Order: sequence, then C-alpha cells, then structure tokens
Amino acid sequence: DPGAFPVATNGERFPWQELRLPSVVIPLHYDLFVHPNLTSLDFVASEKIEVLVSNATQFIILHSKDLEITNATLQSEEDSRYMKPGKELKVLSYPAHEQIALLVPEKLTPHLKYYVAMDFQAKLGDGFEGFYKSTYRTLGGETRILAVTDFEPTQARMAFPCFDEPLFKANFSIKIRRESRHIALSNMPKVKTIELEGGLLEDHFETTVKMSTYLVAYIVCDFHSLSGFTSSGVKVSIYASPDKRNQTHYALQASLKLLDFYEKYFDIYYPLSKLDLIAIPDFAPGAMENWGLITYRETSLLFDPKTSSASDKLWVTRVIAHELAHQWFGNLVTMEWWNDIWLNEGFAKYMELIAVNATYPELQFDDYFLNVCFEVITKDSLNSSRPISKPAETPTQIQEMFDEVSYNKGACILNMLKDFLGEEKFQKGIIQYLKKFSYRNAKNDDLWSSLSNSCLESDFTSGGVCHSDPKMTSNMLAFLGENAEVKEMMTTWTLQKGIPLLVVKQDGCSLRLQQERFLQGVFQEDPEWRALQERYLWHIPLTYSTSSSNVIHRHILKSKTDTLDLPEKTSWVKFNVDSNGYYIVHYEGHGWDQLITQLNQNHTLLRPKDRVGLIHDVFQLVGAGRLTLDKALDMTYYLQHETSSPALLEGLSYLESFYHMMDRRNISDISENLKRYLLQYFKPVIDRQSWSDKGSVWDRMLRSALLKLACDLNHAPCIQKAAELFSQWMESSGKLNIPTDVLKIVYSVGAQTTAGWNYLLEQYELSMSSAEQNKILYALSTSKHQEKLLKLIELGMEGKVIKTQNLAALLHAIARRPKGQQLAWDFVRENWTHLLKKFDLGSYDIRMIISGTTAHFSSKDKLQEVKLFFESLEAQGSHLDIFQTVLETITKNIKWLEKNLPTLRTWLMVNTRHH
Ligand SMILES: *[C@@H]1O[C@H](CO)[C@@H](O[C@@H]2O[C@H](CO)[C@@H](O[C@@H]3O[C@H](CO)[C@@H](O)[C@H](O[C@H]4O[C@H](CO)[C@@H](O)[C@H](O)[C@@H]4O)[C@@H]3O)[C@H](O)[C@H]2NC(C)=O)[C@H](O)[C@H]1NC(C)=O
Ligand SMILES: O=C(C[C@H](Cc1ccc(O)cc1)n1nncc1CNS(=O)(=O)c1ccc(-c2ccccc2)s1)NO
Ligand SMILES: *[C@@H]1O[C@H](CO)[C@@H](O[C@@H]2O[C@H](CO)[C@@H](O)[C@H](O)[C@H]2NC(C)=O)[C@H](O)[C@H]1NC(C)=O
Ligand SMILES: *[C@@H]1O[C@H](CO)[C@@H](O[C@@H]2O[C@H](CO)[C@@H](O)[C@H](O)[C@H]2NC(C)=O)[C@H](O)[C@H]1NC(C)=O
Ligand SMILES: *[C@@H]1O[C@H](CO)[C@@H](O)[C@H](O)[C@H]1NC(C)=O
Ligand SMILES: *[C@@H]1O[C@H](CO)[C@@H](O)[C@H](O)[C@H]1NC(C)=O
Ligand SMILES: *[C@@H]1O[C@H](CO)[C@@H](O)[C@H](O)[C@H]1NC(C)=O
Ligand SMILES: *[C@@H]1O[C@H](CO)[C@@H](O)[C@H](O)[C@H]1NC(C)=O
Ligand SMILES: *[C@@H]1O[C@H](CO)[C@@H](O)[C@H](O)[C@H]1NC(C)=O
Ligand SMILES: *[C@@H]1O[C@H](CO)[C@@H](O)[C@H](O)[C@H]1NC(C)=O
Ligand SMILES: [Br-]
Ligand SMILES: [Br-]
Ligand SMILES: [Br-]
Ligand SMILES: [Br-]
Ligand SMILES: [Br-]
Ligand SMILES: [Br-]
Ligand SMILES: [Br-]
Ligand SMILES: [Br-]
Repeated sequence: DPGAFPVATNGERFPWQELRLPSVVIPLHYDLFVHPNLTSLDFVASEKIEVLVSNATQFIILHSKDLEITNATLQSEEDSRYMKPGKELKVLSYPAHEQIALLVPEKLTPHLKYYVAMDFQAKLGDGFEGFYKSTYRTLGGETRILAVTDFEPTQARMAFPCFDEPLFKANFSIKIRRESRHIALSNMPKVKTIELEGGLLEDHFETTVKMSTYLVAYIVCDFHSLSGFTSSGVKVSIYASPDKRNQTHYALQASLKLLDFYEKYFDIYYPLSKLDLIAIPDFAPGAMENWGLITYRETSLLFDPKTSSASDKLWVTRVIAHELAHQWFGNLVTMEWWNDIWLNEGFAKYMELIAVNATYPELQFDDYFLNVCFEVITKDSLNSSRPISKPAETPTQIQEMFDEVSYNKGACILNMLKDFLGEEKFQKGIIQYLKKFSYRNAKNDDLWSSLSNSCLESDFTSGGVCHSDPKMTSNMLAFLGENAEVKEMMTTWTLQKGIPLLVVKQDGCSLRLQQERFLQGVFQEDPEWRALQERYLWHIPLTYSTSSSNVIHRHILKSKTDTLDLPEKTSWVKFNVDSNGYYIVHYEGHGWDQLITQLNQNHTLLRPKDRVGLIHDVFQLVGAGRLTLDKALDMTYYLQHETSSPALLEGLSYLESFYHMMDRRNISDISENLKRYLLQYFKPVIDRQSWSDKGSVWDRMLRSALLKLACDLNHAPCIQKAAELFSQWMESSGKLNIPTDVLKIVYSVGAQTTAGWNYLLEQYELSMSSAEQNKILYALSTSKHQEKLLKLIELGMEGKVIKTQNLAALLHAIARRPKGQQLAWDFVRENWTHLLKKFDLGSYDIRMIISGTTAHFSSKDKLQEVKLFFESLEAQGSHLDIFQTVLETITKNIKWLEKNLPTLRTWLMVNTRHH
C-alpha cells in the first residue's frame, strides 16, 4: 500500500483505517478465562477465539480498548503451518479506533478455521463501563466490593479483545476464578467448579448459544438468591446483597409470571436453562438485558412493601418485563447494526404494555401507556427530531441512539400498527419474525416484511392462504396487495423524522382532510414553516367515530389532501379513536367548539382514551399557534366531573406545568391565580383523598398527585397533616410507618426545616431500601436554602454519601425547583471539566445533566447563555445532538410565553370574576 496512514502506538503503520471492522475474518467461538482479584482490583485473563477466514489476509483486525495484550499466538487445525504450538503474532494498538491489529507471518488460507489466542490484563475499571468495580453497604455498615460487567453497546472490548460489532455473533465459553468467599455468575449455568492448588476455585460455565459480544456478562460477588421454576422449567433466581434478600420476593413472582407469558405469547421457549436477575447498587443503566444474567439497579427490581410506592411496584414490573422481552427482542434476534437499535428497545418497550396488561391487569398499565407517546411527541414535534433509524458510527453517535425516539416512537408506531392489524394477526407476525431470525440479525426492512406478511392462523386448511399448496382467490389478491400496503406504509414511519398533523374541516356531510408536519415554536404563517413541510408525507391509518355512532370507520390516507363522504350528518366527528394513532387531529371550523360542548355536557359520549387524547391535542395545538390558549383552558372546566383518573390527571398536568413555569420567573400574579384556581376548582376531589395506602393503582396515584399538588401550593390543612406525620416519624426514630403514597410528601415537608432536613440526610445513609433512599433525596432537593442544595450536589461529586449514579438524577431535581435552578445551571458550567471525567459524553447521565438544567429556561437571556455554553462545548471535542434539542425547546418556551401568557392572565382573572 502507499504507507499513507495511520500510525499505531509503537510507531508502525496500522493496516486498517475503517471504524467498522473488516468482515473477512469471522468469529465462531470465544474461549474466555477471567481471573479478577478484588483486593488488587484488577484482573488477568486469556482468550482463544476460533475464527473462520474467507478472503485471504495477512492481518486480523478486532477491537480492544484499555487492555494490556501480552501474548498473541495463532494455532490452526486445518492450516498446518500453524499447527500447535502455533506461531506468534506481532500486535499493534490503534487506540483512536479502539482497534488492534494482529500480524501474521504468512497469508491466511481462505476457508480454514484458525484459533487466535491472546493473554491480557487490566485494572478493574471504576466507572460503570466494561468489567468494573462496584460496592454496596451491608446492614452492619460493611462496605463490600463486587466486580460486574456492563457492555452495551461497544464496551465489551474494554474487558476482552474481541470482534465487538453485534453482527459478529458467536458462542462463548466463560471460565472464572475466585476466592472461596465469592460466587461467580455468567450468562450460562455452571457446569463444574474445580478446587485449585491454593484453595482458589475456578468456575466453568456451560457454553453460550450464538450471541453478540455486548451481552456477555460475568459477576463476582457474594449475593444471596431466591429461586423458583417456570412452567417451562427455567430456574429464575433473584440475586441481591444478602441483607436485602427479603426484598426480592415480588421480582421473583412477577418474573416467573412474566417469563411464562412471553414464552407462550412468542411460541418460542426461552432457550437457556436458568435465568438470573441481579440487583446491583452502582448501576448507571437502569437494567442490562444480558442473556441469563440481567442486571438491574436495586430501585428497578427490589420492592420493600413498607417503603415502596404502588407506582414503585408498577415500575419494577415494567422494567422486569422490559428486560424479559429482550431475551427474544434483542438476544434471540439482534439488530444488524446500531442504526436499527429500535428493533431491540422499541419492541421491548411495546412489549411491556402487552405483557404487564396480560399478567397484572390489576396494575391498569394500559391506561398509562399513552404517556409513553405523549412524551416523545413533544420532541418529535421539533425539527431537532431524528428518524427512528438513523446512521450512527462513533461510539457516541451510538449511545446517542438510545433516546426516546428509539424507545418511545418505536413503541407507539408498533401499537399503532397492531391496532391496524388486530392483535392475533400482529402476534402471528411477531412469531414468524423471532423464529425466522433466531440466532441471527435483522435490519429494519427485515421486520416490516415479516409483520406485513402476517398470517391469521397459518390456516393450512384445504387451501390455507399460508403454507402448503394454497388456493388462488379474490381474498389472496387482497391479502398480498393489502400486505405490501402495510410494509410500504410503516417504511415512511421509520424513515421520516417528525409527526403528522391531520387538519379536518367539516363541510356538511363532506369531510376534508389535510396532512402536514406538526411543529412547535413555529406557526404556519412563519417564513420558516413552508420550508419544513416540503417532502414530509405519511401513510396515516386514520380512524374515527362520530356523534351519531360508535362504529369504527377506518381509512388509509396516502396523500396531502383527501375528502371522505359521511351519512347521517352528525353533531361532531372524533378522529383517531382512543388516541392509538401516532398523530394529532385539529378540527377546523366549529370542530373544537363542538367537542368541548360534549365534554362540558354529558361527556361520557366520548370514550376515556378519547378525552385523554383530546385533552392532549387541544393544548399542543395551542403550542402550534393553531388554538388560542383559552380553548384548551376551557376544556379543563369539564375535569370537575372527569371521573377517569387518567384524563383528570393529564388535564391537571398542564394546569400544574403552567404554575411551575410561572413560578420560575417572579410572575407571582399569574402564579397565585393559578394556585387559587387549582385549589378551588378541584377542591372536592382533593379533599376526599385519604392519607393511606388504600385503593386501586389509579386511585392511589390520584391520591399522591393531589396531595402533592396541595402541599406544593401550601394548602395549610394538607401541609399540617404532613408536618404531623413527619414529627411522629422523627420522634419514633424512624419506626412509625407512613403510608407509602404519602411518603415523599411527608419527607419534603419535613425537609423544609433544617432539623427535618438533617434527619433525612442522616436517614438516607442508614436505609435498607433504595426506594426509600430515593424519596428522601427528592425531599432533600426540596430545600429552599442554597447551601443545602449545594451540599447535595457536593455530596454527589464525592460519590460516597450520595452515589454518582444518582447525581444526574439529583441535579435534575434541584434545577426543577426555582430556588435551585440557577445553582444547578451555574454548577454544570463551572465543573463541566469534572463532569466529563466522571461520565461519558454520550452517557444518559450527561444528556440528562444538560437538559436537566437548561430545557426549562423560558427567557431570551438564558437562551443566550445556553447557546454560548454549547458553543464552547462544540469548540472542544464535545458534540451532542441534545444541544440543538435544548435550544429548540427553550425557543419553543419563549415563543409559547410570548403568544400565550396574556391569554393565561385574562383567562384566570376571568374565572375569578365569575366565581
Ligand atoms: C487475591 O489476592 C490476594 C492477596 O493479594 C490473595 O490472597 C493471598 O493468597 C495467598 C496464597 O495465594 C496467601 O498466602 C498463603 O497463606 C496460606 C495460609 O493457609 C499459607 O499456607 C501459604 O504458605 C505457602 O505459600 C506461600 C506463597 O503462597 C509460600 O511463600 C510459603 O512458603 C508456603 O509455600 C501462604 O502464606 C495469602 O495469605 C492471601 N492473602 C490474603 C490477604 O488473603 C488471593 O488468593 C487472591 N484471590 C484471587 C481470586 O486471585
Ligand atoms: O432499556 C434499557 C436501558 C434503559 C436505560 C438507558 C440508558 C442509557 C440511555 O442513553 C438510554 C436509556 N432502561 N433502564 N431501565 C429501563 C429502561 C428503558 N425504559 S426507559 O423509559 O426508556 C428509561 C431510560 C432510563 C431510565 C431510568 C432507570 C432507573 C432510574 C431512573 C431512570 S428508564 N436496557 O434494556
Ligand atoms: C453455539 O450455539 C448454537 C446455538 O445458536 C448451538 O447450536 C445448536 O447445537 C445443537 C447441538 O449440536 C443442535 O442440536 C441445535 O439444533 C443447534 N441449534 C441452533 C439454533 O443452531 C451450537 O452447538 C453452539 N456451538 C458450540 C461450539 O458450542
Ligand atoms: C389488555 O388485556 C385485556 C384483557 O385483560 C385485553 O382485552 C381483551 O381484548 C380482546 C380483543 O380485543 C377482547 O376480545 C376481550 O374481550 C378483551 N377482554 C376484556 C376487555 O376484558 C386488551 O386487548 C389488552 N390490551 C392491549 C393493549 O393489549
Ligand atoms: C472477497 O472480497 C471481494 C471484494 O470485491 C468480493 O467480491 C468477494 O466475493 C470476496 N470473497 C471471495 C473472493 O471469496
Ligand atoms: C506467553 O505465555 C506462556 C505461558 O502461557 C509463557 O511461557 C510465555 O513466556 C509468554 N510470553 C512470551 C513472550 O513467550
Ligand atoms: C423483611 O422485610 C420487612 C418488611 O419490608 C422488614 O420489616 C424486615 O425488617 C425484613 N427482615 C428483617 C430480618 O429485617
Ligand atoms: C431543520 O433541519 C434540517 C436538517 O438538514 C436543516 O437543513 C434545516 O435548516 C433545519 N431548519 C431549521 C429552521 O432549523
Ligand atoms: C348521558 O346519556 C346517557 C345515555 O342515555 C344517560 O344514561 C346518562 O344519564 C346521560 N348523562 C347526563 C349527565 O345527561
Ligand atoms: C422574586 O422576588 C423576591 C422578593 O423577596 C426576591 O427575593 C427573589 O430573588 C425574586 N426572584 C427572582 C427569580 O427574581
Ligand atoms: Br411454548
Ligand atoms: Br444502556
Ligand atoms: Br438510568
Ligand atoms: Br439502585
Ligand atoms: Br411507572
Ligand atoms: Br387534607
Ligand atoms: Br428562564
Ligand atoms: Br427575556
């Protein structure tokens, strides 16, 4: 070659300059041996990778980061020039691409398997990536060290050199070495353990199935487990720090139930013999779906019924399903590349609806799934949005791809799709895909084909439409042309950024339809809006009922404008029944008036997921410049009779969000008025709430929400109960049991005095439930004294009292509250060098810190400081897609304030004037 590029550590040229690995050498079986100490806090290790060469080469490229490689031999069974003992390979490290090059003495012969073998060693990492160190406090006050592995997406290479791209699937055989005082876990169960010369044990795990690197796990710790067996015979075990074993019972119960449901629903036995869920304390990700060894942070798995909320339970249930789901969606079938990551997470997130709704209908989680979409829409409604699958190449660009577009928008379009096809056709399509790609990879296209080409019961009858020798019928031509329709449809939902807005004018019996990209911060008549609607066009599966019928009219819209005729001229039409469709409806003409009519009158004539959607749509149109605020505010008057905790709780959110908004600026005039409307118009529901744990899950949530509202507006009777419960709690030395649904309210009332604040900080360190610890930390952030809040973030940087994994979470709390809002923003700026040392630029921690302290700003002055800060960041190495999204969010807040604030002031003064 031209010797042109590039120079390796040691100064010789590297024979490779692509960021992606070459594909000429393919791995079959990794033979891994890991020997960590945990008093050295380091490890030595060896690996034998059995590899197939296809195009002949004189060098191998594979990933290795921050690993001291010190042997590297090459043996072959078939190319007998490298017969055992084998030959040695020259090793080159190109750290800039996290790659290494092994240099052969003779070109490798195509179509022959070789065995690549290196020895290596590294200190145990100390930063929640790779093979890293992590600790936990016992009930006695003992701190214990565990050594655990988190690899997704590109961190496997930090713990053993390997082909660290998810398409390179392989079998792994993991051997661990450990003192007798520790146990060793990995992906597969444990075949043999041999006692060795110095009383050290060596654990020998069953050989993994074909699997991607980033899923390998191995833990060395001393936890205790709780076990049960599924209908299928899987040995589920909930693993946890030994004094918390009695907090694992729910987890086991639910995962037994869940793991069963999945198996039946997918029609694919979970392959492995065991499955282990382990609750780790120093766990930066919420939970890692490592095949057979799913690691959760304690708050995402454990459950203390004395201190865990009802919503805490639902959260644990959701996460356990989410991880379980990945066993199929992610692990059996895996994305070709990270560009199609939502095939992994966006399915897992849709499934937790399906699965929870099937196993804990008690938890009413179907009534909560619409938040998952409403959340993302606020971000798909910005030019800053990305398509579901977008190219990504850097480690950072990958990390970046786990935002809410992959999780949430992926989840919602699936639920949209499913409601297009009905769940029995939609499940048969999910099976035909997990089966077809078992132990392989799929890309975006692969899925849409396999869902598009559904089969209702593979009827395989005398002439089943699917399978064997079918019959050539009128339906079959509908089938195949209706199938191509749904693949050609969902292809636009995954390749176009953003979210459509359907305009609906009613013209007597004729209904006219327009489609356009819904956008915020920008009106229609703005000079920048004609330029963002240009080529966006979806295939939007519409639905609608009307005032005169509940039948579900279904029509596909594949064009920029369309009109539908209608019979029995109705009072009003409701589009997008139940808000299952990933789109917003704006009724032109008297449309928005006529629906508000129905809600203000009988109101049951609209079905509750309509009201939830209508409540939602009405307000975003206000933020689209389409509706004067007073229309959305007038919908909330109906909430007085809203029987449905969901729609009540939503309409309530907006009315509360305004308050926090107004409070962050000294807009006390609207601030007080918003309080007075909240406590006086919703007084009948606030006052009948109980200070207890009783009621259904939605009943409980509506208690905590309202009791928090009341104490955040300082309603003396509701502050007084919390003061008194708090004092009783503190005078019992923690022994009195506060109801869980009141547990956070009581602490942050108690945090409001420095005696209370101090006792809570002391109690944080002594608590045996992460669940409680978390509520106490919210209480501490509730403080109005800056020196206290600053101590909190000071303790967060030390990682001892408050672990750093909650420091992003902590900052965000502090910055939400007005007293600490500048303090957060100022802190992040003054220590941005120090935050980068603790956290990867692509981490969820850093992204949350950024938007956590800035995205609530609603002033042109703070926008400048934010633009200025992000500029400085771009000038250095740092570049994140979040920077734009934050600025477009602040800009949307400035514009929404400019157009709407005086409407909110007159609306509220008008209400006072009527009553
Ligand atoms: C992690 O590292 C720790 C220390 O860093 C290590 O523990 C040490 O193990 C060694 C043996 O490997 C222990 O030393 C032995 O103690 C026993 C006590 O029963 C004696 O019988 C031994 O005497 C013989 O061995 C010596 C060398 O091992 C010879 O010099 C001697 O002449 C005898 O032949 C010997 O003293 C040592 O006590 C521990 N230390 C601690 C603090 O535990 C541990 O094994 C490592 N673990 C893993 C998993 O790698
Ligand atoms: O899904 C996953 C990883 C993600 C975590 C992740 C990490 C980095 C990143 O850049 C994006 C997401 N996760 N962890 N628990 C559930 C989920 C998915 N539900 S989530 O709503 O999207 C969600 C994201 C973060 C959550 C959390 C968890 C505990 C405490 C507070 C917040 S909860 N593994 O399988
Ligand atoms: C690597 O894992 C694969 C699973 O993907 C193993 O393949 C199975 O092997 C058994 C035993 O030979 C067969 O009966 C199964 O039908 C295979 N299943 C599939 C899906 O291929 C394979 O044995 C593993 N390889 C090694 C070397 O352990
Ligand atoms: C949640 O589970 C419920 C059952 O608990 C599902 O409701 C059933 O839906 C089928 C098909 O729509 C009906 O034939 C049954 O009569 C329903 N059972 C009821 C209403 O008790 C519901 O479809 C599930 N939701 C989701 C989103 O999967
Ligand atoms: C080797 O690489 C070339 C690149 O053009 C490809 O066409 C070929 O199919 C590969 N495999 C062989 C030659 O076996
Ligand atoms: C490689 O490992 C073997 C034992 O595994 C050792 O004999 C040898 O000295 C090591 N290094 C070199 C450079 O040969
Ligand atoms: C088990 O959990 C209960 C209730 O959450 C708790 O009160 C108890 O202290 C735990 N067991 C022990 C031995 O501490
Ligand atoms: C919207 O994003 C696209 C992405 O290429 C860009 O070209 C365009 O200028 C952006 N528009 C605005 C108003 O930021
Ligand atoms: C709404 O109409 C239904 C159907 O006739 C009726 O049962 C219900 O009492 C009505 N509610 C009100 C408030 O008029
Ligand atoms: C609002 O006014 C109070 C008056 O006591 C003042 O102390 C406070 O700093 C002001 N807050 C802001 C954000 O201007
Ligand atoms: Br089954
Ligand atoms: Br992650
Ligand atoms: Br997290
Ligand atoms: Br945790
Ligand atoms: Br939840
Ligand atoms: Br009260
Ligand atoms: Br601001
Ligand atoms: Br301003």
